[PDB]
Amino acid sequence: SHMTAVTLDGGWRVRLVPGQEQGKTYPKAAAWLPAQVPGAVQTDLIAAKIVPDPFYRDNEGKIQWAGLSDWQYQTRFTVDAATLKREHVELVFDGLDTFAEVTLNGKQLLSADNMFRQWRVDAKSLLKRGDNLLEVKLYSPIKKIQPWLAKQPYALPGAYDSAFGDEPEARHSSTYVRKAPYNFGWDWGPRMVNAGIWKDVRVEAWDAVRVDGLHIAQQRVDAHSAQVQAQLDLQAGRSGPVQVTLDVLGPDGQKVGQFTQDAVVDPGQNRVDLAVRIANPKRWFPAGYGAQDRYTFVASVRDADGDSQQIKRVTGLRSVELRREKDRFGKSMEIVINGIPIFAKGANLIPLDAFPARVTHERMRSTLQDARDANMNMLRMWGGGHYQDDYFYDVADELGIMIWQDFMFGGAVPPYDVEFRENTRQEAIEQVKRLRDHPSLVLWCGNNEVQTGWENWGDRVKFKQSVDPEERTRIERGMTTLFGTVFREVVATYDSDVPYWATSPGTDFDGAADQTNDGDMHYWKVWGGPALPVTEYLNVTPRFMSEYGLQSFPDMRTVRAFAEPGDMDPESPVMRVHQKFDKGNGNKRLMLYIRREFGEPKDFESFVYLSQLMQAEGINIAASHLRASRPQSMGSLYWQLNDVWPGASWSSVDYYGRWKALHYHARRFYAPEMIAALRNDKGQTEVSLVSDRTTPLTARWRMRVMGMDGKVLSKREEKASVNALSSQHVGNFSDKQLLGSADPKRTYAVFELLDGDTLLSREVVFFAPAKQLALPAAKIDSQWRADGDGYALTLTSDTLAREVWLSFGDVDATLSDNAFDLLPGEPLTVRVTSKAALAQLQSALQVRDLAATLAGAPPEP
Amino acid sequence: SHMTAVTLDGGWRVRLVPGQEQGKTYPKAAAWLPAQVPGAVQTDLIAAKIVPDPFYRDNEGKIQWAGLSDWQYQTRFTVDAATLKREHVELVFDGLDTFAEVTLNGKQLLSADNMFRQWRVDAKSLLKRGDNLLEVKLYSPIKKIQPWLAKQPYALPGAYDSAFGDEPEARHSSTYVRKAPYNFGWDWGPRMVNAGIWKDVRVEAWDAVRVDGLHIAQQRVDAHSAQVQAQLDLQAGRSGPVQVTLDVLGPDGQKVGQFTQDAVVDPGQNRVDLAVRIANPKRWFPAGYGAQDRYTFVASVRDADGDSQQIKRVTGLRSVELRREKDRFGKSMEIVINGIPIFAKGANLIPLDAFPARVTHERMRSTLQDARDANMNMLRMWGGGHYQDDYFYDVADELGIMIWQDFMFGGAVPPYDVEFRENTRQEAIEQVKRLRDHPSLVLWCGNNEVQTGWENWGDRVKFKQSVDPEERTRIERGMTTLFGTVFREVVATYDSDVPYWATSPGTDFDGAADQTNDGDMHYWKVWGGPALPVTEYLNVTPRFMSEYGLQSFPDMRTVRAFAEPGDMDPESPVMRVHQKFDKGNGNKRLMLYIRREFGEPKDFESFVYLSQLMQAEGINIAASHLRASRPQSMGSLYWQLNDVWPGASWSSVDYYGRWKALHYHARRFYAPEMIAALRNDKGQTEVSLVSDRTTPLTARWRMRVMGMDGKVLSKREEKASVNALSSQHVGNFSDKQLLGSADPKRTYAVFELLDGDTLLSREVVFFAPAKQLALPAAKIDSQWRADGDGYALTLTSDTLAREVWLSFGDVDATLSDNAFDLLPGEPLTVRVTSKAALAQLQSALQVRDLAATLAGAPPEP
Ligand SMILES: OC[C@H]1O[C@@H](O)[C@@H](O)[C@@H](O)[C@@H]1O
Ligand SMILES: OC[C@H]1O[C@@H](O)[C@@H](O)[C@@H](O)[C@@H]1O
Ligand SMILES: OC[C@H]1O[C@@H](O)[C@@H](O)[C@@H](O)[C@@H]1O
Repeated sequence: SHMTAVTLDGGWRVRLVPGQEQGKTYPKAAAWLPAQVPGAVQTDLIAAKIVPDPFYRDNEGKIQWAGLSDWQYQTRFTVDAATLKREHVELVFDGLDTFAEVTLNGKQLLSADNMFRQWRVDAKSLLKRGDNLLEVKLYSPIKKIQPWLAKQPYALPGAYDSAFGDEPEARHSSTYVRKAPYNFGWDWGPRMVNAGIWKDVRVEAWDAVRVDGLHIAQQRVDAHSAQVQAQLDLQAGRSGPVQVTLDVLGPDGQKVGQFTQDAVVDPGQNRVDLAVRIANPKRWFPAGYGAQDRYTFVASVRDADGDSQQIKRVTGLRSVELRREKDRFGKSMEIVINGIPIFAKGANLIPLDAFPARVTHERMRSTLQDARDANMNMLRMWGGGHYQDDYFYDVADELGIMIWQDFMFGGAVPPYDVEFRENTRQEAIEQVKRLRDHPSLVLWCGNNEVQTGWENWGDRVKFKQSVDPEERTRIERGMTTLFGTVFREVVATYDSDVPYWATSPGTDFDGAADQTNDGDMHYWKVWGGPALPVTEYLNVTPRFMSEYGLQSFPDMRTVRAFAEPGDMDPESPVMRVHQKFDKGNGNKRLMLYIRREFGEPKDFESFVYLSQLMQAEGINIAASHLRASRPQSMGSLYWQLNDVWPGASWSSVDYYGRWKALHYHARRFYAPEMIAALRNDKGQTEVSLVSDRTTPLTARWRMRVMGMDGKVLSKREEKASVNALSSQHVGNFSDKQLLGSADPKRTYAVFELLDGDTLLSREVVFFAPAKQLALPAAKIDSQWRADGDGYALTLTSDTLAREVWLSFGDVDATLSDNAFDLLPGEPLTVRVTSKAALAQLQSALQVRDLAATLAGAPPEP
Repeated sequence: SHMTAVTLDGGWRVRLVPGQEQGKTYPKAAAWLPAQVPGAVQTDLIAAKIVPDPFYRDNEGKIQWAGLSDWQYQTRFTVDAATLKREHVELVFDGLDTFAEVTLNGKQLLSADNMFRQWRVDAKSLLKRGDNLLEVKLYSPIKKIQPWLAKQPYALPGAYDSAFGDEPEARHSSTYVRKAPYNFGWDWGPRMVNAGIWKDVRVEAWDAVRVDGLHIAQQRVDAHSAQVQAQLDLQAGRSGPVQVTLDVLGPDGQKVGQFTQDAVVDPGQNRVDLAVRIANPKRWFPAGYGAQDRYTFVASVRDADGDSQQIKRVTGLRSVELRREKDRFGKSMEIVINGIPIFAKGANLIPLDAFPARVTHERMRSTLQDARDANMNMLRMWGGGHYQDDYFYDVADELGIMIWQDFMFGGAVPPYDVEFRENTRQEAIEQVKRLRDHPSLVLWCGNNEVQTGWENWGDRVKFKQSVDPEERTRIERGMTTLFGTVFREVVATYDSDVPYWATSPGTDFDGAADQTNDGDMHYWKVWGGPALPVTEYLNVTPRFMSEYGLQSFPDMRTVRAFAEPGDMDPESPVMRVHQKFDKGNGNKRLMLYIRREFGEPKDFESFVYLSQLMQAEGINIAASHLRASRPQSMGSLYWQLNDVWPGASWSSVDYYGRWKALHYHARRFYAPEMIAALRNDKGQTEVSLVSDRTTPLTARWRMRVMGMDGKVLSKREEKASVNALSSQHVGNFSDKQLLGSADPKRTYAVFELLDGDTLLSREVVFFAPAKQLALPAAKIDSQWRADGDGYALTLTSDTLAREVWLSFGDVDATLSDNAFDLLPGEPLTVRVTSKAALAQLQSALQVRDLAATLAGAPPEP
């Protein structure tokens, strides 16, 4: 009979395992309370109003006890006679976080110890007709591991200390458990050591054959043909004939062809492979390089009892090559898609929430749409988080956002015992199997920063030199095996047509990590470490930059969402709670960078804005430099894209999906055709024309040197033929070739790139820190007009207006552009999209600019 | 038209590359001399009488200059107009040893740097009609590498020093080149740093499609069914239709089924898979566990231009599992074939000649037949040699000799550069692809002794502690990547159904190497190191013993083959050359073990015989112990099986295929049903019954304690039901439960295992070293009788006669048994096979026994 699958998302309740100190302290949690599946006991507590929202003000501490406690889930469910007559009946847990003991009708069913693994167990023996009682006990990873850890000769160098002191310093349990690293707190997120059934639970029943998977293995793909192999993986309880039918539909939906294969399956696993050749394929390309065409593979399996079953895969035909060849700059690192070398433009992706089980499809999609809108073509799913929901990868496929997929290791030195290795191997197999058919997934990576940490971080270096050399060898061997062998083999076996990368940053264990002439780099000498000036970005040029960034505050709307009017000061206890860099004392670093460029902010609202400008302009410099240095560099992924929480971070989009100034800048410096004018610390401005086109660009570029009084000092226009997929230097100007005798504090330069009379890109360059400039007081005129859905807002400034920031108080609105420069007498129109009426928008409109913000600023302390 | 292939095995000639010092010194080599291909310039020189046979007496040194020289090969070959019309014309080199520069008609063709790789190159442009000149220059690996090595901060720990001083001590070039390690000399072989085109060269021409391989991929195999996939690999120059037919024949030649697959191929590589399911397969079993049944898969390809091509594979269906499970003794290591745990019985296989290109098919077959006849089921092809000829593996398949296949790394610490790694990777891919379809190949192993050397050998320990810790990490990472990742992936990708083993001995990088409770072991505390007594074998019991051994001299006939009557003294200049252990003082180690048991040999012939008895009895102890210890141990592979040259070694069969006493003993202690009676150094004799049967054994076993005067002291017989695949201890007897009051120097014990009225196995036990025994003067009678081809020779001794050795001077004859014990009045018949006449065999017959040999012995020094 038809394979049946019933989800158990009803009647769940949860309570503290009896006998714990937390039970006495929180008696409401000692009693049964409603529970959501999927969910977390933390959010169950919040929903039952037992604890306040941990995101709000300084409530974070008030929920910490939950992650130190043991929890007991319970649900009852009924199984009908047809289901119990079936030859196979199983319970499936897609996600247990993390140390779980499951009982069914009072006897043992399952032991689970990996947040990222699927657990299938034969339940038929233990099930009864009518009412069944399913219980799931979850144990605090901290409470379970710490007693063991305290007796060990050493604790492995881990991640972050507990700000609440419930784990010893430098003795982190997080290292020893397969659980999302960021749960234990990070320098942009709260400590939420979640416990929960955080994925679906199912009762599944089948008779002759269970279809366990379909994988469209791409053997070779080019313009002329695609040769693939549909691989059906079939679990059979008894030997017998099956017949497989395969329909292939193209991007439009028409049948591409039909294929059939008879086979005899035997008890256990069986693979039935069907070869498919697609002439002149409509291939899948990343964003900006074509369409995101996808084919649909539909397999039908009829078993020995005449029962038919369907399984579908929506996949994209594409070749992927990680090209590493020797050249002038050492050894390249290029993502090549369909024979096209793609300069990776994007950012690092972290979880969308501190509580991942409640993340909506809406937010998953808008996060990717954000990336697409800022002209990105790649996101790196950073290894300190969790593997995303299926739907996330679906939208990624659809939008053409390539995914650099870390396995979920975030920097901690892993233990080298076999059991941890084999536990992790099975995790890798299941995730690779689940995600491999997504065309957007173009690279697997073993971890984030483990090697570079081992080699470059003070604590790692001291540790590895403190232990006996033979113990050091055991530890290093464990890492090399896990990240060099185990993960590589899983990918080579199950997702063979995409490359693997031992560690980010690194050279795939060829040599040392974080090199400038081989592999990728995480550059944090700006912001972190010595905290060098942002112009130092111009002196660093790796073959691929996979991390770098600057911090900023979220939107004013987001600030008011977690803070009250009395809290509006970066040094307030509430703002410090929401600043997680450098043990809560992050503002000092943030203020270092703000003051450098803009001096001392007049008020809290100016502080937030200036913090965002600091971040935006700093990253603008680096990204433009990287792109302009092609083919020396071939990748820019800034830290970070998104937030898990309302608070200060390196994101360009905050927790509520609100664009910072950086994200608006990102669209520009990631634009397919871009002009880069970068003035370094020697007073030299290098101008480059960047084109990601696969065709030549017949361009013109202008250069105008302006007094801040409106007078033009010089005007220049030149022709340029930019090659496809390239960067061309068109000029290099000293300060004195530009200003001559003119005062650098009172002069600026405008750079424009054109195609015919269409302005493709523009950059405004200054010759002194903004705080020293004599910026003009701008009179900005604004006109409104309905335009389709929302409104067209036209801004016109009489003078130069730097970094114009539009906002509307608590009236929600999106803009097609923001944080832009207005040039004298040149009107700019931006699309306002809002549920609000025009009159409301007009009344609520606020127009901020750099000159007005700096005006009246107090001195630096 | 049909693919054509012309082998270039004719007109080859070779000479010193002009401009070398050797050209002046060896002018005969400066001028052209005939060259055989395949071959080596060394054997070319010998054939041209430029140097004498290096195997004979002490001539080894006279050919050393060849390995320090550069050589120029040349051959002419004709190409007709028809071959030049072809769409593709390529030259293929199956074996270049090693650093090769190839030119064709004076133009650059190929650079090669790996003895074990196949080189295919597009030659069509460079060819002309009529005579073509192919030139191959080969460069001495020593001459090429040493100048570079001399400038490096360190030399990697390698292999053996040069006895001729043409490489600095502990600075070996051999580590840095992919070349058979034993070529550079070993402790059982001469230094023959061969240069040569040592495998075939072909000109191949084809049009539409070239068949590049056929692989019968075994997906799952059991009693009920075998599911396989014939994988046809096709290189195409242009897109077009192909047609594939597959015929499958069962073990006698029956049609089991026929299959077809049409496809369109595209430029480059193409995969055509045909699924095949064989109901109730006749599976391949190793020797002693069933038949060696094989199926023949015959594939035919017809392309788009009407060209038909055929490829055949002879393969055996078998499941293979390396089972490692936790038990009382740690973690097991057992080879499981078709669900049957096989106790591995065998030895380590090394190259069959110092010049591998001249090895005959006959010698390949007799070596494996040697193994089969001595009741072995596995040979380990040791990593210091070379991957064998195809024919060797065919015979292995046929005879049921499992092959433990080392990759050809012999112990040296490899360099960690990418270039060496990728060169080695392609080597691994080609060798695995070449050998994977042989059912006898049941395990791949990364190397011999690299890890255990690094951890336990004094020089390695000092070296690794001598470099900066970061440099140590680089070297270790290179090893772990090469042996843990690269080889593993190659095996997992191309030969998925057989296990991989990082290093021998080791725990597959799970932990340290050479453990007693995990993985396999090379035990050399006996013979090597402290040179402990052979009874220490009874105190060492690893989960798998993959190396152990004792040295001995070859047959007297073989000795006379390399030495003259004046050379017959272990300390003579010739015999020292032929002793390669411990540089020049190997004789001291050998005499230590001989003197321990037998005192001082009276003459050279007694020395050879006693050296062989020492070896045979010593290995008997260990091998019997290991088998009797099941399931603690599950493997016995003694070092070594064979020789590369006439001389002293740890072999049981010498260079001319002549059995030592050890091989005759091997047949007995590897027998499927065996009785082990082992007396330890504490005066305790443990008796065990060993059965490799897959069915119960209803046995009786006897024990008799005898005076050397012939009187019986006691007689005992017991019933026993021995379980399948097991060992059963049936007794443990003190010296005093056996002898009571009797003098241990004048009494012995006989242990026998019977099934019904058939004697399966016997062991004779003594209670004191042989030199201290009062063995009786044996009068041994001999009777001859014709039977078909050879003769039946019946031996009858009036008293106990120990270790009787039959020989016939220089008259060649083989024996069905030798080196046996004769019991008083009990006749033994051995079959003599010889071309000789009866009268001459009778005249030439020499019969030696232990007592007569010890009689007249001089005192020890
Ligand atoms: O190592 C410093 C940076 O490294 C990244 O991988 C992230 O962990 C960031 O949150 C962090 O600021
Ligand atoms: O090949 C890598 C390098 O190391 C050794 O092999 C030497 O032969 C060098 O000539 C070579 O350049
Ligand atoms: O190292 C001692 C032994 O190790 C083995 O691997 C072989 O190389 C033997 O020739 C040698 O006697």
